[PDB]
Amino acid sequence: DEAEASKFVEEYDRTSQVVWNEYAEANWNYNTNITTETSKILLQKNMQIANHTLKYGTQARKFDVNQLQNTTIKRIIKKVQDLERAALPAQELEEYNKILLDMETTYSVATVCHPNGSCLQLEPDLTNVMATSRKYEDLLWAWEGWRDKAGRAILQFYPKYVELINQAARLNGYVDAGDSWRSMYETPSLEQDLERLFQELQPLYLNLHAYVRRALHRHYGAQHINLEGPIPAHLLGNMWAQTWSNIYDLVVPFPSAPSMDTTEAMLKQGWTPRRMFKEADDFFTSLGLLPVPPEFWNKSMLEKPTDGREVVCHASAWDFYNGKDFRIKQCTTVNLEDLVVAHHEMGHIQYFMQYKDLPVALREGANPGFHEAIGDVLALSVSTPKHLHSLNLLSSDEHDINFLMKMALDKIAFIPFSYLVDQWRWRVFDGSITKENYNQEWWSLRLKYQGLCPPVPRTQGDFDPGAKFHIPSSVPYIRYFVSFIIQFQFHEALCQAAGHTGPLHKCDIYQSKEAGQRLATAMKLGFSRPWPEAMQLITGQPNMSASAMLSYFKPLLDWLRTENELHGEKLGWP
Ligand SMILES: *[C@@H]1O[C@H](CO)[C@@H](O)[C@H](O)[C@H]1NC(C)=O
Ligand SMILES: *[C@@H]1O[C@H](CO)[C@@H](O)[C@H](O)[C@H]1NC(C)=O
Ligand SMILES: C[C@H](CS)C(=O)N1CCCC1C(=O)O
Ligand SMILES: [Cl-]
Ligand SMILES: [Cl-]
Ligand SMILES: [Zn+2]
Repeated sequence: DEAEASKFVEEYDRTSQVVWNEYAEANWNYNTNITTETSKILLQKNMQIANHTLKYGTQARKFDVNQLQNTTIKRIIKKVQDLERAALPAQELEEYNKILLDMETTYSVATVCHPNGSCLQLEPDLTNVMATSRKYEDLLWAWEGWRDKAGRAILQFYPKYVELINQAARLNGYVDAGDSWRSMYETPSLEQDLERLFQELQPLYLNLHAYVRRALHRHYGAQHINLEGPIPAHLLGNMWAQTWSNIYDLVVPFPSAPSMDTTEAMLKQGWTPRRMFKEADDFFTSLGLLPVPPEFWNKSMLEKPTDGREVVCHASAWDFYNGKDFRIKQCTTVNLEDLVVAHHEMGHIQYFMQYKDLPVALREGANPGFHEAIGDVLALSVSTPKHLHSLNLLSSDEHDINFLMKMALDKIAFIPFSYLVDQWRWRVFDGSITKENYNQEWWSLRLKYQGLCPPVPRTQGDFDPGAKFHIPSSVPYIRYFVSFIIQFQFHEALCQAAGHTGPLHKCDIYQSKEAGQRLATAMKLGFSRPWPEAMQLITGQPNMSASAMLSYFKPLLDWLRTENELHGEKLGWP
């Protein structure tokens, strides 16, 4: 039945391209114009694609993959045997698809109002408050309000969501949804591997945490910051305290060595979202990589519509499975942070284009982490003072430590948060956490890993996890933890390939063809081989490692230890 295998795969591919392209269409229309009609159509298309999935998934299961020779064929068929949600009986599938849509819409349209009538949306209103306000009470208002409006509204949907996604998981041979999600890495030692990486970054995070806590103590008062306890979750410049770069002004190591207001500069010289993406497109091409198609610039939504339209603002890259149509949907704002995000998303597009000629079943990254890392890698070089200066956005060890601190506030602070999200979800999926303890366990992990505490006590009815995009949107999060670790591994490898000598953090791979070549050969593999092969192609070795990230920040770790030591900080939070 070997010849039958090849035929089946060829047929699965042809048909899947058509149906998946059609689905992307409806999905895109809903995401870029949330309405009753677009929602209705999306739900209808869900059943259509599920029908396709069931038809081929059923046939695929009749193949004893064990008996198949061709490994590339063996691999595709094994993947098609997994029906995902399509495994759910029609009634549950319909209810499931609606739950997902209701949670997404609820999160996307949530607003926080004032007594008068001024209501703020998450993007860019609340996001801006969290990033620029230095008033304890105003930060609290936005922080609590977002959770009161978005978080609480998602709670009514989560338990049923968990029940259905787990059922689908069990119907596909997994013990639960978390199991199914983790399988995407094809790594039996995943959990222990991730745990080890997390532990390796502890010294660095705990030291960053202690330094920032001291700075907040200095700004917000001793009566509000316990130098031996967790940091209130609304003071880090970000709604989820996942990245702390926005409070750089409160923690600058050497305030005597000032740096230009990058954002002010961008706005000052008329930078626009389109300009931001163009610059990213240029960085990829400079490496010899592929430029985005003209179609990209015409169909993408690079700005928040003013049509009055309601949309899903969270940044995302789209592959329409026809090897020609690729788009980015992002409510881009003109500032450095979003400039990095633009590169992030462009990295996804580059990946799409790179493996566009493989069977659609294999048109995925080596693993989800790889897909998230590509753009961040280039953005690391983009963020260097030298590169920013070349873009006319910027104008000495002190400047060096300040830069490292700025990078750390984003990259190091994110490590514990990115680790925490799915630790929580895996436990919800496996039944360890019931709806009675959703929130309480969320905060135990928030405390355990990030050393954060809620500024206001939480109450029955609260569901803060629902206030984070990926939860109601049901998008796995561990990919971002993996990404942040491996992107430094890639940076290190690419820099060495470019001939860079000296401190890793000073490397800029701009215009390096040797660098673009390694990324290219790896991306071309798509999901055709276990990820360690792609890892090997890029770095010369096969494992995930925190060494690159540690080496990158070494100078900062040394500075932080000395600084915290002379101030007598007690690391951690008893
Ligand atoms: C928003 O979707 C509706 C369908 O409900 C459609 O009629 C309208 O034209 C769409 N708006 C834009 C700007 O495309
Ligand atoms: C395995 O099948 C795939 C898909 O048909 C084909 O591209 C590949 O060359 C085949 N490999 C071998 C060794 O036959
Ligand atoms: C934008 C991307 C997704 S394509 C996303 O959700 N990310 C990746 C960086 C961390 C992050 C997040 O929570 O915003
Ligand atoms: Cl929270
Ligand atoms: Cl993932
Ligand atoms: Zn991404």
